[PDB]
Amino acid sequence: RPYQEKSLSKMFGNGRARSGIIVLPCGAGKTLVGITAACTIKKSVIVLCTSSVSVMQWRQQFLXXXXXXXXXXXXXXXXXXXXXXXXXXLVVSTYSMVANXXXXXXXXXXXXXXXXXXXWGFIILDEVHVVPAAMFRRVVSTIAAHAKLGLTATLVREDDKIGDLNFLIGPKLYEANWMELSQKGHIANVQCAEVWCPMTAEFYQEYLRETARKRMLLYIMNPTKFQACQFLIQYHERRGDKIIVFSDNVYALQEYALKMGKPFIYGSTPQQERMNILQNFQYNDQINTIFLSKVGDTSIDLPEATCLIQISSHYGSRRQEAQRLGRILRAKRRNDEGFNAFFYSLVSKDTQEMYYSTKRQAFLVDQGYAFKVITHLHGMENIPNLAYASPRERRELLQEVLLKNEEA
DNA sequence: TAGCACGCTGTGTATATAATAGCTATGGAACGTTCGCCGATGTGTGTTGTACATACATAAAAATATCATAGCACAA
Repeated sequence: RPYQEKSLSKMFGNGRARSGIIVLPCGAGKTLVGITAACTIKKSVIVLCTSSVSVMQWRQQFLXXXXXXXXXXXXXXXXXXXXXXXXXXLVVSTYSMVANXXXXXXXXXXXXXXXXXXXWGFIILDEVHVVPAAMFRRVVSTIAAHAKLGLTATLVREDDKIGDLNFLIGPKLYEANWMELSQKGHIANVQCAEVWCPMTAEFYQEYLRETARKRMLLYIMNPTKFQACQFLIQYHERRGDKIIVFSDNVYALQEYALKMGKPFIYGSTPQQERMNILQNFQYNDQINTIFLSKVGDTSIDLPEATCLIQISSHYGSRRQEAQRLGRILRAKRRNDEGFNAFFYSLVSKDTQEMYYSTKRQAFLVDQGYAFKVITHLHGMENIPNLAYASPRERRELLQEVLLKNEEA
């Protein structure tokens, strides 16, 4: 990819003594850039990752290059260990395993052999936006190499600590514009859209009488959000496109999941059921609407479903939802003549959550994506299958929300 | 006059020779029937001691957000 050689030209310029951060999309090949840099340096390279799936991907890249089984390419994890050799090495480690404090499973010595014997020379950190934390400062404080590299896709955080990475690892060298990359490769056009649904009177006065995170249980459970949600679901099913529903709250995800009758993936869920739901979403055309929480978004991103719906949200964590949204957008690439990606933000008027979703839309403006407002698409008035459209169901839902407030 | 005893009559017995008719024991082959003592040495289990792989509540980490309290500032 041209931008990858545009990033490698900086390494080809000076050669020795260099450190910086390279911003590349998730769908791009930053791991290939790490492989090329590993071929240019030829030394013990350590790749800092947070999940085993990324370790398996880096191992697959090592297989795409050459060798992995002979005593040279090592693997560090809490399950097994593998030997290494000087002058050339490729190993992937976990942040929580290298960090620690005093808990030990007779494996911290195996890491202190890679760090004690001084077999290093190249540092690779996956997702640098997570570095602003004490454990990563300890990791950097326990390592020292000749060349450092930071592979990440985003860096927008409101912790005011992203600027420290300019001296902890190095200043950002190349930031690729996702619009020009969309022109190089169709990574699904980004259509940002907020749905403005009216707010009922009872949920408005009860919403004002509530506060903190409890008023979210009155912002999400609005009947017009169920009507507009069903209208968007039936609309996308009529267009023949799969639907992914995001929710920062597990309770709302279970409510919409059970009321819509679709599979759901949330916390404390068996992994076999998660894999079954994933296979049903990949193969079965009857399941075109999945309800995914943060566990289903951080662990895996699927290239299907051009329809992304956002209902639940948390205060301040708008940039993280923009990063996950960006992961689902960049995950969809196949060079199509159309390829229209639709992001809907179900927001209710006069609520305290839309005013942060606007900050998320500001993050979506900083990336160059297109944003437009949507009050209501004509067609919901012709859907007799809408729930909570009658005053009876609205009063019953009001009583259910009041009971939910009495439980919390 | 009938059993008993005596004399008389018929039969089997052994033998060569042939005629030349049916009658039959024999060995083989095939189908249907009830039935199937103390000492020394060596094995033989079963609950269970030992043991391994996956589940699951814990520990912890890590990542973060929001009310309360002290101090400083402002008002009835």
